[PDB]
Amino acid sequence: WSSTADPLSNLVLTFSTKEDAVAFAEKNGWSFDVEERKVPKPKSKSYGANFSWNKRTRVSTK
Amino acid sequence: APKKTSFGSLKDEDRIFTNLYGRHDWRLKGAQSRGDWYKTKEILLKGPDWILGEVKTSGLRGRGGAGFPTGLKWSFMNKPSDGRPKYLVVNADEGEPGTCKDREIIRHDPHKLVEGCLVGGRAMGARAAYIYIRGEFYNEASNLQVAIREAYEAGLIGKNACGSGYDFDVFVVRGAGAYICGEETALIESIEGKQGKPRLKPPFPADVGVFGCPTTVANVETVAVSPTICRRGGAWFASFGRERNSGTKLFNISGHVNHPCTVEEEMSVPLKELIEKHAGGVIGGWDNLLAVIPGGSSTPLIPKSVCETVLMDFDALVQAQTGLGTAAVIVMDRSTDIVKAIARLIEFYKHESCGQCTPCREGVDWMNKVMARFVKGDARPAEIDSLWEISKQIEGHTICALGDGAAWPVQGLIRHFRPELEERMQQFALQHQ
Amino acid sequence: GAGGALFVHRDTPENNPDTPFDFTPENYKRIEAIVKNYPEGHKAAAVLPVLDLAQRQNGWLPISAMNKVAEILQVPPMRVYEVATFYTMYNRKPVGKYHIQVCTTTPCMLRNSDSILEAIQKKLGIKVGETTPDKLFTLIEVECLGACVNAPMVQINDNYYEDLTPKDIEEIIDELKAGKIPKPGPRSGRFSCEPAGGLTSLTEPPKGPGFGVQAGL
Ligand SMILES: NC(=O)C1=CN([C@@H]2O[C@H](COP(=O)(O)OP(=O)(O)OC[C@H]3O[C@@H](n4cnc5c(N)ncnc54)[C@H](O)[C@@H]3O)[C@@H](O)[C@H]2O)C=CC1
Ligand SMILES: Cc1cc2nc3c(=O)[nH]c(=O)nc-3n(C[C@H](O)[C@H](O)[C@H](O)COP(=O)(O)O)c2cc1C
Ligand code: SF4
Ligand code: FES
Repeated sequence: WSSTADPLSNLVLTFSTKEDAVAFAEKNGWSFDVEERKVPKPKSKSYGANFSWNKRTRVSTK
Repeated sequence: APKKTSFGSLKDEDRIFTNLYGRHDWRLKGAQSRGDWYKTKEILLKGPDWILGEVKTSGLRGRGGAGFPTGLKWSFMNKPSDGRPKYLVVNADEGEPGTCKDREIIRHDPHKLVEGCLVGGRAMGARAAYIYIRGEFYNEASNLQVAIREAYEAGLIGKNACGSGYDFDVFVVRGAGAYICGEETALIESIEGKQGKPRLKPPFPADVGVFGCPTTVANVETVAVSPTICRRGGAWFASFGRERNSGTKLFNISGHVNHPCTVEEEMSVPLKELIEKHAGGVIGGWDNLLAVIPGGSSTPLIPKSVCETVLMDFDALVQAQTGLGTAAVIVMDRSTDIVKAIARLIEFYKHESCGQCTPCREGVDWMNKVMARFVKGDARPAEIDSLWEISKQIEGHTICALGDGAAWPVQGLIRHFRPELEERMQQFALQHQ
Repeated sequence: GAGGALFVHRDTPENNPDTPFDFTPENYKRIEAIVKNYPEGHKAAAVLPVLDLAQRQNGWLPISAMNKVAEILQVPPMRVYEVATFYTMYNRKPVGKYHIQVCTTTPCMLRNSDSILEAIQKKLGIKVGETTPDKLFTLIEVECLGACVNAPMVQINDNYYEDLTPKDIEEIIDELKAGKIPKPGPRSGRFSCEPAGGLTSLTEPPKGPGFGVQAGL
């Protein structure tokens, strides 16, 4: 079996905002690394572009 | 006096398709003699606005089956040029079971279609006309090409097309056995060398069509009448049929009739008069009639109770819960298996789905299996309502209107012939237990 | 019922990428004429006709024919494979010299299309998917051919034969076997889409050029 000696190997905490997480870690005395939230960028979609008269976007199949 | 009430007796002086039977020469010399290619230059010189107005005044509705008003639809390409060429596509697929009007127009009056292409392209500002014809219509396509050749030689199309100053080309592209390619967007895709799979709308073809250019898709019958409407006027064309149901119409009467045929008739003719006059009535008498599909397989069937008093136009048949469709009357007498006919239509639709979208691709095959079990009686009554709901899920949830045409005949059969289904199930249970 | 034809390709000694296929020079002239119709930069639009042209020279479409069309039009071969498997008029297997297609849809079935199908089967000794051992005939059933008024009807190598009874289709088969070609059209003294007797309309002479023209034109 898989053995461990780490008592915190399973602990996961959930926070509303990064500030709450940072405050919790600071008051508990843990060194922390924060990563900014990554969101998908807004993309311009257009169905008609699939059938461009002169553009490269035209689909070869559908 | 205006507002006629008894439509359905018009003489040959008011029929557009005078060579419907092909008795007369189908060649250009014959076309000209009948009244074709007359004052084309004058019509072209009147301009697109004048041409568009004539279509609008006539009230002409699309003869391909949907009945969308033709003038408004054609006016969608009246925009100024944006650098892209403009095209007119003629829908000559004619895949609807029970329908043979476009075949006759193509084989026996091709110059009417060529002139209609020229006038429609002038109205839309189009550059050339692509005529997408059924692949199985080899001889019809060859006659069409001969007609286009003799029109090119006589200077009726091509460069300047007339003493007009307008350049117009007419191309014939043949399909390869696909009923779905009758749909306008699927037709456009098949012209561009792809599978005949319909597009989503928007965009509409007037914005992004064939080769990505503004396009207008029109039914063969819709285009052929275009020059006769221009010459005689929209007011004359309108003087036939009820309000919002103007003009004449080709009807294909087939099935259990004494003389199956095709005939031009006024729009709002009653169904009974049309069947008993031109088709020779139902074999076994009018009281032998069981059901009628008034507009090709895509329309729900109606029983004899409705058939005796319904008019053959868009709004009248909509009020009868069926629809005019392609004006392809299929008659079934009291001697046929009404469930088997609908099952065969559902099998046709299962074999004709393109498979692109989920509701059609899965549910039409599902409905085919259910209907094949219904024919034998394998099912239970609780499935009939179930089948109804399956159709409802399919209808209005698909890209293409083939799903509607698959779900409507089943709804018609269930709406009007449920007791036959239930007694078939009871019989199968009785001799099987 | 189910289609029966497979939509995968497995190489065979008679159908592999090295099966000999090439267009005739006349077919190359026809290909150039077909290509010219479409707008420049949209050459693919010729996949549908040119593929058909290949089948009109070879009889069917071997995988090498699809590869040749794809290379000639500079289209990826999978696009030509899609086109070939989508459309039902393309023959991805060899067929007989005469391809009999009988319509069995509802308007055509209501006028006793099964009688025609059984007559063909008993005349040829083959079923609705098979090819005669002489490799002359192949019988299949098809959906609506657009000749419903003339039902029951049959389509043979671009010729419609309509208003058929068992005897007419049997004698058409006899005429096709003995090395003759039969005249297409109705087989009941109709030769049109007209009513079978009487000609209810279009009896009067057609009007002349300009008869109904409106004022100011
Ligand atoms: N001739 C034949 O053999 C066959 C005929 N049909 C008929 O096709 C009918 C349904 O087909 P659909 O194409 O779905 O009709 P549809 O309801 O989608 O519209 C028909 C025409 O009006 C145009 N249109 C509609 N709304 C528009 C808008 N807001 N803007 C611009 N253009 C617009 C469409 O582009 C199309 O050209 C059926 O009723 C059927 O009877 C079906 C199969 C075969
Ligand atoms: C599955 C399907 C098949 C169709 N087949 C045809 C056809 O063969 N011929 C035709 O004129 N219209 C056909 N239509 C309807 C076309 O959308 C119609 O022709 C197009 O909208 C322009 O027709 P119109 O001139 O009557 O307005 C079909 C529609 C669907 C959904
Ligand atoms: S409804 Fe049927 S034919 Fe139309 S796009 Fe969907 S799957 Fe294809
Ligand atoms: S149903 Fe047979 S040709 Fe139409």
